[PDB]
Amino acid sequence: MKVLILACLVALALARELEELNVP
Amino acid sequence: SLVLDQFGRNLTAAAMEGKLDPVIGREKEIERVMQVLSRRTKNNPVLIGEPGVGKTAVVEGLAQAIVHGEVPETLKDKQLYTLDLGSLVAGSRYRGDFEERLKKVLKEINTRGDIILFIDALHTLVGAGAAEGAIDAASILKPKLARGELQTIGATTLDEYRKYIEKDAALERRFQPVQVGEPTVEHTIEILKGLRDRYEAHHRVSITDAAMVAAATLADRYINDRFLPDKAIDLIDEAGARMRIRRAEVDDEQIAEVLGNWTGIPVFKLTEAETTRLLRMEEELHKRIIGQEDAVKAVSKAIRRTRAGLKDPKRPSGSFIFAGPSGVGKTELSKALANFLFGDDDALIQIDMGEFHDRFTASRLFGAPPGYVGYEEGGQLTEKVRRKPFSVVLFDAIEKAHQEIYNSLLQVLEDGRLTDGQGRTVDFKNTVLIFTSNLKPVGLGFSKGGMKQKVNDELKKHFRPEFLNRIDDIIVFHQLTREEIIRMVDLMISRVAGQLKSKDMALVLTDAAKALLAKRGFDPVLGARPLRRTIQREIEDQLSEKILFEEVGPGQVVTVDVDN
Amino acid sequence: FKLTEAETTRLLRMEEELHKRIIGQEDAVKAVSKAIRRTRAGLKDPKRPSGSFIFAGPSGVGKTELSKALANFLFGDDDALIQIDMGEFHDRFTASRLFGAPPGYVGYEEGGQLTEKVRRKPFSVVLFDAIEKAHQEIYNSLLQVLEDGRLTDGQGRTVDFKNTVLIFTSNLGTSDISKPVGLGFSKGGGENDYERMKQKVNDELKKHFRPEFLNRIDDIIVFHQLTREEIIRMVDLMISRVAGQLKSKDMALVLTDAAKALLAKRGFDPVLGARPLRRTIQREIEDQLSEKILFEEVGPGQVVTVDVDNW
Amino acid sequence: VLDQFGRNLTAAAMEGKLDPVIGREKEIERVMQVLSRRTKNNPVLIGEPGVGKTAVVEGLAQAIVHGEVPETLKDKQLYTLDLGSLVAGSRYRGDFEERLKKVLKEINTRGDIILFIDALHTLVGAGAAEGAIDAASILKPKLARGELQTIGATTLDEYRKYIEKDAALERRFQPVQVGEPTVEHTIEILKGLRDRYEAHHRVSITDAAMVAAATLADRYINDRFLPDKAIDLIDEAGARMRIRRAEVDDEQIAEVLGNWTGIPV
Ligand SMILES: Nc1ncnc2c1ncn2[C@@H]1O[C@H](COP(=O)(O)OP(=O)(O)OP(=O)(O)O)[C@@H](O)[C@H]1O
Ligand SMILES: Nc1ncnc2c1ncn2[C@@H]1O[C@H](COP(=O)(O)OP(=O)(O)OP(=O)(O)O)[C@@H](O)[C@H]1O
Ligand SMILES: Nc1ncnc2c1ncn2[C@@H]1O[C@H](COP(=O)(O)OP(=O)(O)OP(=O)(O)O)[C@@H](O)[C@H]1O
Ligand SMILES: Nc1ncnc2c1ncn2[C@@H]1O[C@H](COP(=O)(O)OP(=O)(O)O)[C@@H](O)[C@H]1O
Ligand SMILES: [Mg+2]
Ligand SMILES: [Mg+2]
Repeated sequence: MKVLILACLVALALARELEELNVP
Repeated sequence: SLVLDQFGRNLTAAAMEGKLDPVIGREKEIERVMQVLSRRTKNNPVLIGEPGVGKTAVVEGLAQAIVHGEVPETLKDKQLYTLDLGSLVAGSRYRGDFEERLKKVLKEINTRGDIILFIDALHTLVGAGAAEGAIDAASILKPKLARGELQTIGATTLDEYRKYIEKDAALERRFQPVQVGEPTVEHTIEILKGLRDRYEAHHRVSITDAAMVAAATLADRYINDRFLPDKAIDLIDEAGARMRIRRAEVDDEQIAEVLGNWTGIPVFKLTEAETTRLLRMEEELHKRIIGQEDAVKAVSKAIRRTRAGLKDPKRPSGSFIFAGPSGVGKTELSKALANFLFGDDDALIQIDMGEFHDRFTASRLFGAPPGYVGYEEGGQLTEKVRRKPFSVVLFDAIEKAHQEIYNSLLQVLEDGRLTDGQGRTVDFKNTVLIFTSNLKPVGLGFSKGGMKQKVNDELKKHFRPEFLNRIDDIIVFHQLTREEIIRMVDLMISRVAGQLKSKDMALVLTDAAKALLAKRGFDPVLGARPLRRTIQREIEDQLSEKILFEEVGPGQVVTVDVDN
Repeated sequence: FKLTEAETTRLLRMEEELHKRIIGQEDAVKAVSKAIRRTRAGLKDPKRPSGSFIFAGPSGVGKTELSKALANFLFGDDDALIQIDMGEFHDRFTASRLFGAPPGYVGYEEGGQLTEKVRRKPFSVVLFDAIEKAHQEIYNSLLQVLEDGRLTDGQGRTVDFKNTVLIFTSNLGTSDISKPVGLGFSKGGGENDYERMKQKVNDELKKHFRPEFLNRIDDIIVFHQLTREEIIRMVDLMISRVAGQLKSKDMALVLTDAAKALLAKRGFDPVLGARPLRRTIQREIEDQLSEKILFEEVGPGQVVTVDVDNW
Repeated sequence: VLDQFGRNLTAAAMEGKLDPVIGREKEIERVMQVLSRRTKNNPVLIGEPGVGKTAVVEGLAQAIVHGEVPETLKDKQLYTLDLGSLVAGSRYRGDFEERLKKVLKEINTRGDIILFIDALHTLVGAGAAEGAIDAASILKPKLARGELQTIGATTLDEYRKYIEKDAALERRFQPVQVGEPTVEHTIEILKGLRDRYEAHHRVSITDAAMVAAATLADRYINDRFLPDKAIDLIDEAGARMRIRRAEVDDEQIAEVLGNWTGIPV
């Protein structure tokens, strides 16, 4: 009864793209 | 040339070229940079401030103070290279390529020994050259910034210092936070008079003395997402770009027409047409509002205050409780006001307060707090006014909100701003706030005649008298008289004809027919909705049977004779 | 830093320079100026804030204005007043606006409306407007401030409040304190509305708050309703709003002594006196000039006077 | 499907390395009934954790070798698949998706694969989110055309929270309710498994041990289900006998139950 649910959204755990180090 | 010229620009050699804007003021901030740069161990001043305060211009004013000779003898003749970290990472495909091109920069500074490095966007120092492997530019510079082998002026914003430098606590200690504050309006008019020569040269127009005073004054109160130095520069620069597209002088009023076309807040001296319309403002709002004369000339005086330059620059432009009986024109005056100021009543910001039934739907006024869903959308009232700060904000049926929905508007109506859940105070100063409260026949007991004080004191019992003192005018509305219902018939027939009988059909009502509609639609206690239900019971449902049957159809003038 | 002798005479005349924006309110200006004089003299307790005030009393008689007057004396503007209100914090989870989200919840790197503004300048007058209109969990978080002067954020780091002037403006004292006469028979003013009435404002704070929040708050000042003597001086201050930058450009608004007297007569409430005077100058002076400026009966290059031709 | 992210349960069943499955013959028919469909042939095994949902499929993988197929499940290899093992090792973009598109490429080329993925609560949100590319967006076009036969396993709560709350995932996995077995069914499970436990521990498990293990486990243990809490008792008692060295009875499984639960004697 009128106890509110508090969604509490997480920060985005997401992928990462890459700069790569060039080699021969 | 050399290594340092490849990755930055010599900001002192460009100051010897005079390609830098002159910096008036900032003498406390430049002497604070030079007393940090003269230190032994950490000589690294980070120039933090709000975005717009001229924390790049301090070093732009420092590179001049070197080549003018205003610099101390411990910083005498030191070339101040800015550093594009993006120029360092560019083309660094191979493994040690960014680190060598950063250590070649640092070997050149220790070889020469007269270099003050200036890493603008110091938050981009961490992660510069970050990849799957190799060390970023921050962890390269960490032994050199603490030991004193490298003089490096930083300049990041307040947000970027908190989000990216203070989250790397080892990097934060290696810099000195020099608070480049937002300058005052009296400081900004000295910035702008110092910059007058650079815009008279560029736009080929002379900016007057009053236009510098205007652009710093008008930018302070009519803008609040930007900071004084730049946003006042934005009004001088763009009004200078008005006059170079009309070719003389940049007037006091030339600034206000730039600000008026930018926020949408009309701040300019009025057109001869707009002066007469605004003195006609009662009689133009009476084209939609039948009756309610003191309701119109309370809300028309609030717009005359804003446009005469007598708006209180702390308080909102108007703050009204349109209390009164249901159907007499509370919402219709808020729509007639919004059509007057904008051209349509779809520019009315109407927050339907019947949706807010409990305490926690107040998170629709200002959005979710941090850490909750809907934080990114940041409010459904605050973001309607960041776009249109000049707005009529309607709070329809404010009595049907909770008792602390409107307690969130107790700083809205004196301080003129509401802090967003994301952390942005939004200017409700140029808004006209309207709280239409809704307050059957006779009350309890013996009384002569038959009211407004019943409505006024019910607001004292329902609303919290903190909220009533912040309302400019409480207007209890009138009963619509029978002489006003006859005029209301002509208005509602003018809805169905011309907008809904663009079928090559014309609707003409005889004067006995409008008298019959007024005698059926007139009940004191409701007003103008029983008239509107009468017209869709006598007129435009019998008419809709005649169109579908094509008794009278498209291409024919309808007259309405009186039925009985 | 050790005081410039010009700045010392400003702190000695600190009351008289706060009375240039606050009309009346004798012990209110005094007990706030004592918190700045014991701070610059080096007599502040280094475990508690510089000042922890409750400005209780009638709504809008100078509670937020003294907080702005204090920010003017110490900084020269009201934009250095960290006015994080409390009448939009009715829910328990809006306390994450003060502290920021914990890490791993959105708005954690930019979070903190109170604590990130105080960490920039720890010497900052912090105004908590309508403190009673927050959820009770915010107080338990703000009890940490009044004991240590340190407060943990949502990010798990501390922030200094030992130099802030905390002002907890409470609008409590509007139930029958917003009613001018009280209950029953009593003598005239000052016996029915400050000797019948100031105890009830102290009682409404002791019941709404936990006691350890009030014990650590070092000043609770019930404010005065403004007397008619304290309104005639306000009309000179409210005209200075209008006759300033709103009318400064090539116009000069002077008011006769007859016109200042009518605004003090029409803009007086014996519970109030700042807001109904602000409305009657808006209605009877500022609406009349707004019609006369647009119709250009009062234009640039004139000195418009206001008088009363009815008496 | 490679043996990197799972193993061939039919090649294990051909070599006889899987557990003998006594009981659950009606549930295997319901899995074959869902797998014999032309479209949406994806049986999710809804049952409490450790009721024998893999033992349904281990018996199903034997039924490929034993020839109990409906001729549309004939010579179908059944590679199990840890869906979380494809998740493990993904911090950069296209790490999960490449290893998921590889194992779906090795089904179209090979052409007889029946995936057994456990943990379908992990399916929703296997990548970053649903608007991002997850395994509950890659599998779904092939789970509606019958070109991909995946046998699922949820609990009942994971099925309610993650699949019944997911629009367009209820219709692609067809529920097969693997129930909680009774006490006599559990003994018959233990009668079939005893040729493995008496040959692994090199002990002899008496008939009195199993009638006690199906009774004492229900009587004393309530955080975990029967066709596992009863298998465990005659497993550790064979290990405790190998450690103390041989015959397991209702006294040898007795002190094994007394080790865990807070019973002093
Ligand atoms: N003291 C000053 N004198 C002259 N011009 C100034 C002064 N301060 C700022 N400006 C001007 O204001 C504008 C602001 O640009 P600037 O890069 O200096 O701002 P900033 O504070 O570094 O902002 P950001 O963080 O967004 O880069 C420029 O045109 C700059 O020359
Ligand atoms: N003053 C008016 N001028 C013109 N039409 C009116 C007026 N009052 C009522 N009407 C007619 O009746 C309708 C009801 O007016 P409005 O929407 O302002 O109701 P209201 O006074 O806000 O009532 P409620 O208490 O239900 O909110 C109008 O849209 C219009 O059609
Ligand atoms: N000394 C003063 N006393 C009272 N009102 C004043 C004074 N100086 C200015 N005012 C006017 O009173 C308005 C209300 O601010 P004030 O601080 O008086 O409110 P408050 O006492 O905090 O009331 P509330 O309970 O509504 O917050 C100001 O915006 C200003 O126009
Ligand atoms: N007929 C059977 N029913 C259930 N479990 C069985 C059966 N035969 C053997 N088992 C045992 O079931 C276990 C396999 O795990 P399982 O019960 O399928 O887990 P889950 O039910 O959580 O999927 C092994 O201990 C195996 O020996
Ligand atoms: Mg309405
Ligand atoms: Mg206040």
